[PDB]
Amino acid sequence: MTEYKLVVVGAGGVGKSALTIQLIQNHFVDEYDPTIEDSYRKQVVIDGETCLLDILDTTGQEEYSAMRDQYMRTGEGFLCVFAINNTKSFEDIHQYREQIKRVKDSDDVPMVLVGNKCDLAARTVESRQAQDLARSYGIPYIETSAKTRQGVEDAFYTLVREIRQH
Ligand SMILES: Nc1nc2c(ncn2[C@@H]2O[C@H](COP(=O)(O)OP(=O)(O)NP(=O)(O)O)[C@@H](O)[C@H]2O)c(=O)[nH]1
Ligand SMILES: [Mg+2]
Repeated sequence: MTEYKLVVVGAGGVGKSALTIQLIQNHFVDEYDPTIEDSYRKQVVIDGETCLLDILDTTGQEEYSAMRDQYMRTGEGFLCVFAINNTKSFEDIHQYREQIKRVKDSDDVPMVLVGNKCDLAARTVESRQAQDLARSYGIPYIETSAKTRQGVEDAFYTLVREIRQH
């Protein structure tokens, strides 16, 4: 069947795993559990199409920046995740976007900019400036909460549709 190779990238602790685990396992992991590299394959139906989501849940640890190239080449679509209460993770987005572009020899890679943790009231990244960023990349901006599940399916399914339109 059609498979979509999705990759979730971003600074440590933004909720990359929490987002993936909500989507695949319908619950919120509220605990400390840094990722090395986890893969999730799940058969779903999206807009009537039987397909396989092949999701790579990556690490934010900057020491492994050199090992990102290999999985970025293979990924068809990318969630670039920051947390709306972590300004540094939003500044870090640019470095992820640029490495993906460099490694993919592409400046129109399927990609969604994801503002996660939108359940938290203590926001430090205004939605408008994240939206301004996504507009300058030419990609959708979606806010999510892995805790409440708000926007989660939206972010992943939009990414799949970005791949279908590429
Ligand atoms: N309130 C709230 N907390 C969240 C949300 N997503 C993740 N968290 C919490 O934030 C922490 C980090 O989440 P995690 O998913 O492990 O982050 P990560 O980006 O995978 N980290 P790593 O890069 O090390 O693998 C955890 O305590 C998690 O429960 C969210 O949407 N809302
Ligand atoms: Mg993780």
